[PDB]
Order: sequence, then structure tokens, then C-alpha cells
Amino acid sequence: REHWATRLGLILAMAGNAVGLGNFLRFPVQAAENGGGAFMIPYIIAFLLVGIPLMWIEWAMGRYGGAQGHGTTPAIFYLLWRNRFAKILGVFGLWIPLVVAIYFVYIESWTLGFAIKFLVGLVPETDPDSILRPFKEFLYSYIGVPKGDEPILKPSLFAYIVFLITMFINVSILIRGISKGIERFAKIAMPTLFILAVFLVIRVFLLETPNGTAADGLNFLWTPDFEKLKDPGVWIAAVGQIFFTLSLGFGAIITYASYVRKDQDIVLSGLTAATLNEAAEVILGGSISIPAAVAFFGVANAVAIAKAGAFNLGFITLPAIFSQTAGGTFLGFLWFFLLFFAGLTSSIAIMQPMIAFLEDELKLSRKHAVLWTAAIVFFSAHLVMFLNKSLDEMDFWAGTIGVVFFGLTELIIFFWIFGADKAWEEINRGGIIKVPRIYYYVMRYITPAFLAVLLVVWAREYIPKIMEETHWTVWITRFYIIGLFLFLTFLVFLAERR
Amino acid sequence: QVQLQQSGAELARPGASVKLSCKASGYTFTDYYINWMKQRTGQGLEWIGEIYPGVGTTYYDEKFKGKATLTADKSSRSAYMQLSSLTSEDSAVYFCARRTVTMGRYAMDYWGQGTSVTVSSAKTTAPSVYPLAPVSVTLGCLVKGYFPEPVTLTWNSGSLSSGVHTFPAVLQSDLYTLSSSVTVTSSTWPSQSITCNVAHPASSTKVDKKIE
Amino acid sequence: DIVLTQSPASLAVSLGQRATISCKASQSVDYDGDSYMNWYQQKPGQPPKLLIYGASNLESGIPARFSGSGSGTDFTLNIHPVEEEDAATYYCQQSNEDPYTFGGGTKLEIKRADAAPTVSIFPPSSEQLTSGGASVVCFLNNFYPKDINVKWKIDGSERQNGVLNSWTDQDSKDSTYSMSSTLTLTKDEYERHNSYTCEATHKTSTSPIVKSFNR
Ligand SMILES: CCCCCCCCS[C@@H]1O[C@H](CO)[C@@H](O)[C@H](O)[C@H]1O
Ligand code: NA
Ligand code: NA
Repeated sequence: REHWATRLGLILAMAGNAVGLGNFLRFPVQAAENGGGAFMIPYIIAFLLVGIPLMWIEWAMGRYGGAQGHGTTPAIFYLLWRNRFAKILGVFGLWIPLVVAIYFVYIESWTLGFAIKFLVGLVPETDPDSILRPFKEFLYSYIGVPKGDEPILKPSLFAYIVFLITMFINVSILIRGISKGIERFAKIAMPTLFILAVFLVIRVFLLETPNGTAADGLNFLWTPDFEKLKDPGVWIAAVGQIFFTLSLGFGAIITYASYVRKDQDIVLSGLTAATLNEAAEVILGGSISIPAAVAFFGVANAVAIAKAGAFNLGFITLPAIFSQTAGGTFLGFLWFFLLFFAGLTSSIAIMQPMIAFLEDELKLSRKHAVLWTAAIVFFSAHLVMFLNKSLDEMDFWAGTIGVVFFGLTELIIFFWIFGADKAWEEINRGGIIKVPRIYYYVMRYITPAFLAVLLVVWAREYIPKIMEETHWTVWITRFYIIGLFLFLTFLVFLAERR
Repeated sequence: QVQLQQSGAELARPGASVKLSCKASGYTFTDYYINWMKQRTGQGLEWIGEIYPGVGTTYYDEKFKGKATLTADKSSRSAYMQLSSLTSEDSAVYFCARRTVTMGRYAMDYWGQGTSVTVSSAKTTAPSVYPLAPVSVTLGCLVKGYFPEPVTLTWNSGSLSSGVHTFPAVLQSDLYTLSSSVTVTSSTWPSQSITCNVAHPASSTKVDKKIE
Repeated sequence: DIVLTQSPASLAVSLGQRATISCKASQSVDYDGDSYMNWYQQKPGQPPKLLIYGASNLESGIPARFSGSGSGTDFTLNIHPVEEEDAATYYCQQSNEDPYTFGGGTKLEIKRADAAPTVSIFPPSSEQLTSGGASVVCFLNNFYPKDINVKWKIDGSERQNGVLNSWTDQDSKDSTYSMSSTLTLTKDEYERHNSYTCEATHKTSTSPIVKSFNR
């Protein structure tokens, strides 16, 4: 069983997973909507009481299972809890990252396609509409947003061909394994990623128009209202953001950690990776989108831009903004090339869990594990590419509800069923530094309490709407992803039989 | 004062089971592993396996799993190893050791004195101590017809350690034989008293003087 | 398994010279900048002692005379200058992957000036005779080199039946060796012969050193 070649490689790979489009798109929007600078108070608390502890736990559960030749939760859950039901709950550790990869690699391909377009100068060229319109029409023609009643997407041939190229790039990295593939790429992509971010931050900071300056936007995202704190919605928003940004509950971290040597440090290493992500989010991420947008639209509208959604901000607003500044074309290319590496380092992280299962449990060669996974993903993605709101449906069940539920699940199994003391000693073993003793109570009582509340709130507020309001096409996806869970349950069955 | 103390001189009949212990102290028992070593007389070291008392998880060399069973009581800062279905080939010395977890240095920095396990059907027998007077002067002390190992041959109750040569015992017909010489000045003997002390844990201890 | 092969199996060095053991691993024991090769010293009768960890790191308490080097699959233990107390067996050990494995071990002999055995013969004890058994002991103490042989002679006739020998490891102090031979007989068989003689053949003399009595 392969291991991470170096300490740095491990950290850069883990950090690579956490760092994502959310650092540059979702955070600025969430921060601006939930109290600006005041949002940092719940954000930091959530990072301490939910973010870090759960990360250490996943890291530990991964390294624990790896020592016995297991990198996926169906097996690992069974180790921590010898019970038939534990293996089924573990199937989610395969289902979640798989379903997410089905629509995420496609979303990822978009950024590449835009990057290719901006690079070739094939991008489109008064009021805020005649400037945004050419780009909205560009995006909708790309991903094939329906101009008719039918719930059918009509992706451009270019969009489709780019998805194949993106799938290929992913396979090229994964098929080389952990150290010679994921790790080797991580050591290159991460520095590259931070260089593009910093460069953009600087270039954006030098933006000025009669309507506002980039510094204005910075003096808005960080000017604390301190009145939203009373609103419990902000605390829920903060815990959510923290949970999403650290990529917790995907089972991806567990799989990555399973390649860590049995008593190699995970406390300091995990803390480092998490810090890299928080720097790329609050410092780098929260200094490109909003500031650049505010620079042109003005301090005024600041709310609207954030409210307009995290997606419209990155794929419509900014590109149009760039096409207005000098040399903004090359500037927009750097933006999407940044978002592409951001996604590329994460897509390989969520496709690995499936690969690991095939290797460890079904004893497939890396080549066969990677290709078969690639096939399952590529095929399944056609449902997301051609069926409207399919992406949204998957993102909710797996990428939203699923991740939180699974997060609370793995925490209860490891710290309650497995044993609080045993779990604590497992986490700290080999640690360059020891986990603060206070965290023993946090992990055992606090962390699970926050997650339970986040689930109860998101459930009572989201599920009834999804079940009733949504179009009937929604079932074609539900049917398919339910089938995927049944499929994985069958593979786990065959694994135990062999 | 990091110390590992082990049970000692265990004897067992073929097929029976035996359980060695390893009491540790002077350090946080949970922050380290405890592993076990097998060393047959006049041979090298064999790794049996290890355990992390903090979590309880165990690791074995495929050769030894089934034969050896690693356990540990976190409360008493102690670790145990049971050897099952004993054979004549299980007769050896077993060391417990503390393996460091800090990196990059996974090594055993503290060891126990080791436990000598003997697997035989022979029955326990008290030793016969015989004085060895001459025909510097060299005296001797012969200890024959005992089982099993070990015995404790000291001379003048600990004192008089110089000039002593206690030879390793030799098994023959299920009975051990030991001998020890003590070289002293001609003016010291028989002028001064020189007694031989032989101790046998399994049975009893004798003390005889080198007269004549 | 990562098999470790040490060389040589045996080694003899003078009190001023350098001793060099080598350890060859079947595969690399390196990982992320560190080399998980360790060295142990084992004196007879006691557990191994950690000399070097991480291939080149001197364990606290160990004299600077001991030094480690090498990486990947090649390693060498260096003792310089060698001292009388360095007489022991040395093991290399890898901690890269389970299971942990040791080298065959190298017995280090400290070379000293030659020395003849101080032979002494002892008639059967009076307490042993009455017991029904009679045995004659013959100590050969503090000699070097280690190679030596003894012949029991009863009335000029060789005797190999009922002989027990036992050597001690090289002394940590004077670097010599010692042996104990024990000819055991029955009482009536012992008091049925004229005299008893134990012969000692050693490098020091062409003629074997002889000690005897006449009951
Ligand atoms: C299971 C393997 C299926 C292979 C292709 C699946 C169906 C959609 S392809 C379709 O081609 C079209 C016309 O050129 C446009 O949508 C783009 O050009 C391209 O999407
Ligand atoms: Na993130
Ligand atoms: Na990423």
C-alpha cells in the first residue's frame, strides 16, 4: 500500500482538497451577506468548535484504517464498530464523494473552457446590462441553459469536448498513484494556485473608477455591523461555510489520511493544511471578487452583487468587469485558470475514495480502479449535462445534507462507539504537537451538538421545499443516485464475500 | 527513571500456556508502544510484535501471531504477552521494550531485563553444592544436579567479586551443572574465610565454606 | 520483510584501532529525509543497548567513539577508538515498515596480548564422594586467544566419556577467556584408578600445560 512520500506533499495535497472555488466565490458572498466583518466572530468560533476538531478526527480515522489496509469508510466504520449496520452507514463515505464528483468535474471543466476562451481572445466584447449581457449569453450558450420550456440542457460541442479533456487530466494524475501522481501534482498546483491568487489580489487592488475603488470593497467586507450576530441565521451560515470550506464529511480526507504512515504526525500537519485553506479564503479569496465588483458598481449595490449569487459573481460579473479594464482579457484568463486549479486539486481528492475502495476491497489494480471510476463518473455526468436542475439535486442531497449527516455520523462512531479515550489517544499519537486538552470535551460534546443543530435547522428549512416545490424531473436524478447507493452497497457486499 | 520490569524464570510443560508481564514506569505509558523480542541462546533477535496501550491496537509478525498474544492494562502501566501451545522451540529469552513514537526516530530506547522461558517435561530438582579446595591460590565451587535455571552463585555474600569466574550452566540429562572459580592471594587463604553462596529459586539455597 | 545483512559476522580489533560493521538492507529504509536504521549493543547476559538512531544520531549517554552513517540500503557502524568494554555483539535494526527486523549481529572481539591458561585441578569433594558420585573439576582461567582444547587422561589413557565444558564470553575488563571442564564418574569407578590428569593445549606453548593429583 502506497504512502505519501513527504510531509510537505501530504499537507499540500490535503490543503489542495480544502482550497476550492468556495474560497473565492462562496466566502465573499457569505461574509458580505452575514455581517461583513462581524461575520468573522461566528466564523472563527465555528472554525474552532467544529472545523478543526472534525478535521483531526477524519485525519485520525483515515490513518487508523490505513494501518490495516483500508482507506474507505465502509471498512473503517466496521473497524471502529463491529456491526453490520456500520458497513452500510459507511457506504455514504463512497456515495457522497462519488455523486459529488459526477457534477463537480463538469463544473470544473467550465473554468477550463472559459480559460481556453479568454486565452484565445474569443471572449465577448454604457449601462450595467449591455456589459453583462454579452457574458450571460456566452455562459448560457456554453453550458446550454434552456431558452425553452423543456427541461433539457444543450451544452455546446466545445463544452462537451472540454469535459472529456478535463476528465482526461484528472485520470492522468490519479492513474500515477498517490506520491507520483496526486502528491507530485499538489507540489506544483498549490504554489501555482497561490501565485495566481496573490497576483490577482494585487492587480485588483489597483482598480479605481469614479464609482468606487477596490479599497472600498475591502473596507466593506471587513467593516463589522455587529448587529447580525443577534440573528441566529448568521451562526448557522458561519458553521455551514466552515464545514464546506474544509471539505468535511466527503470521506475524501479519510481516504487521503489512509496513506499516512501509522504513527506519522497528523495534528500539526492537519492544522497546517487547514491554515493554508483559511489564508486562501479570508485573505486571498476575500480580496478579489467583492473588491473588484465594488470597484466598478460602487459601494452602492454591494449587497446586490453578493445577493446576486456566488455563481453569477464568478462566471458573469467579474469576466465582464475584466473585459472593461486594460488587458482584462489576460486578467480574466488568470481568474479562470485559478478556479480550474482550485477545482482540479479537489476533484482528484473526491474521486480517490472510489478508487481506494476498488483497490483495497475488490483488489483491482490502480489502472483498473482509476479507469473504472473514470467510466462511472464520465457516464453518470451525462445526467447532469443534459438534465436541468439535476446538478442542483445532487449538490443538495450529497453535497449539502449528506456531508453534514455523515460528518456527525463519523464523529459519533469514532468518539462514542469506538471510545472517547481510545479515539483521543489515536488522534494525538505521533503528533509533533499535542491537541489542546480542552478539545477532548469539545469533540465529545460540543462539536456533535453543533452538527446536530445544523442538520435539524437545514432539514426543517429545506427538505419540505425540495420535496414539494421542485419540478417532476427531479425524480430522474433521485432515482439514479439512489441506484448508485444501491450499487455501492452491492460492491461492499461482494467485498465482504471475497 | 524510565524502567521496564518483567516477570522471570518461567517454566512450563509442552502444550501449556505462559504469560509474561512488563511493568513500566517513569514515563507516560500511553504515548509509546511496547514491543516484544525473542532471543534463543546463542542466536539473534526476533521481532514478535507490538502494542499501543493508549488505544489497544496490536501488531504481530506473521510468524508469531497465534503463538503470541499481546495485551496491556493502561491503568497499571503494564503490558503482557501470552505464549500458547508451548514447544521446545519456544524455550528462549523474551525482551519487552519501549519503542519511541517521535519522528524520525522509531526505536527501542529502553528494554526490560528479559524473561527466560523454559519448555521441558523435566521435574524441579534442588542443587547439590560441593566445595572445591586445592590439591595466588584458586578455589572453586561446583553446583550439580538442579533444574531448572537459574541459580545465584555469589561468593562472600556479594563482597569478593574480583577474580571470580562464574561459568554458564550446562544441561545434561534434564539436570543442570554449574561451576565457579575464585582466585585470591595465597596469603588470604586459608588465612581468611571464603564461603560459597548458591541460591535456587525453584527449591532452596545453600551456603558452604571452603575449608582445608 | 526487509532483511538486514551485517558484515562481518565476527571481527577482531586492537585497543587503539577502528571497528567497522556494515548493514545492507534488502530495500530502502529512508522516508521523507530520515533514515530509519538503528544500532544496538548487547553484552552477554543483558538486553540490547541503543547506540545509534536515525542512522547517524548518537543516543544520549553513548560515548562519541560510536558514530553512525549511511542511507538508503547501506549503513556502517563505527567504533573508534575501540576499548576493552566494547566487547559485545552489535545489531542493526530497521523501523521503516512492519515487521521490524534485525541483522545477524556482529561479535566484536578485543585483541590483546597472548596469555596462557592458569590451569587448576580439583579432586572430588568429600561431600560428593559420600553422595555416591565423584567428579573432577579443571579450571582454565584468563587466556587468549580464545581457541583452546582439553584432554582428560586417566592412568595415561584418554577419557572423553562424561566430560562437561563451559566457556565465558570475553571479559569486559581484561579481554581474556575462561573455561571449566568437569569429568564426572561414579564413586567406586573413581576409587578404582591411580591418578587423574587434565591437559590443556593452547597457542602459548607447544607442550600442553599439565595439572594432576594422585588421590
Ligand atoms: C454515452 C456516450 C455518449 C456520447 C455523446 C452523448 C450525447 C450528447 S453529444 C452532442 O453533440 C452535440 C452536436 O454536435 C452537442 O450537444 C454537442 O456537439 C454534443 O453534446
Ligand atoms: Na475551502
Ligand atoms: Na482545490
